Amino acid sequence: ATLKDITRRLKSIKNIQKITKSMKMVAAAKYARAERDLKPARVYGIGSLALYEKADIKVPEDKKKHLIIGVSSDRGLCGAIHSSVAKQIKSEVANLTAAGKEVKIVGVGDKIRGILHRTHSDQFLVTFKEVGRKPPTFGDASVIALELLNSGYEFDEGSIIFNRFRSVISYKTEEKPIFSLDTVASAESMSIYDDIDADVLRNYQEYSLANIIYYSLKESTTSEQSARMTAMDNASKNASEMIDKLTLTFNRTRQAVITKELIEIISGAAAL
Amino acid sequence: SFTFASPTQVFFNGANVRQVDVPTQTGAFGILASHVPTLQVLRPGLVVVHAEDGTTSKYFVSSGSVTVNADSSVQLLAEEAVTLDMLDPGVAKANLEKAQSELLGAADEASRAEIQIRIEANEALVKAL
Amino acid sequence: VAYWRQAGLSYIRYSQICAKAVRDALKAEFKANAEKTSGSNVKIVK
Amino acid sequence: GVRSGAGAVRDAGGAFGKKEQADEERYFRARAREQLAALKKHHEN
Repeated sequence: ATLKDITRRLKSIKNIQKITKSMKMVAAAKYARAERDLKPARVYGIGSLALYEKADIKVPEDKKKHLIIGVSSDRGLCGAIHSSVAKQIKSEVANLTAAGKEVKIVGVGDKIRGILHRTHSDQFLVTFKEVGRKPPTFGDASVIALELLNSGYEFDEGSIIFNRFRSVISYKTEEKPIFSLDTVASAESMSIYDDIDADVLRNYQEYSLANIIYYSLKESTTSEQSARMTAMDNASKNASEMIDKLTLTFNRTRQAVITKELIEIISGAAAL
Repeated sequence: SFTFASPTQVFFNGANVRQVDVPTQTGAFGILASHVPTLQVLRPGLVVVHAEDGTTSKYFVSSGSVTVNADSSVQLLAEEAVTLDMLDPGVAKANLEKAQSELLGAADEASRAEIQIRIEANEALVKAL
Repeated sequence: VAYWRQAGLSYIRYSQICAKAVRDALKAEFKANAEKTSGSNVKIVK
Repeated sequence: GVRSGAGAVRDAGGAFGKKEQADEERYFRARAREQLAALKKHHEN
């Protein structure tokens, strides 16, 4: 193209590169904070799931209802985090609906709502937003669990899907079952456990639901920050490559313009 | 094997304290490194952790879960567990008396029960402090 | 079953109330940590 | 040395400039709708 178009495109790409690098640094800082905060959250989640790890608490047979908790954030530019969790929740919804079980889904991330609203709009139970803008904490998870119970959808079987943080570059979209129903909590192992009663076990199960929601939120935010940093770094690298290519093109165009104008001047002078 | 940690801070991970008392919802219980496996819901109170060594620890906790399995692994999960020093006894008494004053304000049975939770937590706080 | 349970109060609300009482019990020196733990970021979409 | 300046993304008029303009317009249409609703509710008083 002309010199002006090349200059405009080069300056725009330079600005985009600067913004992407700044966002990469911001995401690196947020990833460091999330990594620091993950360890107590990791211990808390492992402790919460320890009871169901040491007891063969398995759903006996088919159940009419089923709640899917898709933990995600509202921000974009996270790469394939939201894509992976959406694929996992879609696959789980299809698999559980093939058995004729009523499927309802709760998405704490507005991105999940946007992705699944084209098809799974009716299956939305309660949608939450403003996730990932600030580091998640147990208060938000408690509110989510409170309104999940208050939603009136008494799901006999439940599950939660989240992106577990494995490393700075690797994450796993993990699915964890949730036995929120009081009856499914009681099993052969609860015979050994003392003071089980009915109400105490119900409150314990609700608190365990809150705990797993919090743990999934922490893992998801750590994975999201890591993926945000990686994606911003890749975008910055691509922008720099485009910048150097356009710089070479701009130098060629500038030299061509100078030569052309000088040739015009020389021809005009000689033809006089 | 004691697993005590808040959602934000960690107190004990696999510690062989062998003696923990928890303010359970139904009452009080004592872990003795052989206690019958059970699930216990925490109540507003303080968890006095007694290590295997003579030293002990006192942390006031919020509601939560006391998960002691068949083995010695106990996963104590408290929402807001802090040491007694961080709290204020004067603010404790002030909150207790204000909550007692406002107990009758909540006409709803659920709301008055919530304020009763508040006064119970403040009373446990006063006893701990 | 208690005064709160089986009367319209969920156990999560019980935990919220006792946790808020504990956080208010903390002095202003440690109030920053209590505010950090307190999560009001999540809103509702319906 | 060739350098750049502030607000050069929209000046190029490429994909990113149109994307930014569309995003701003879509956001502020919702904000204008909310403000109009609030103003109507206030004017009813």
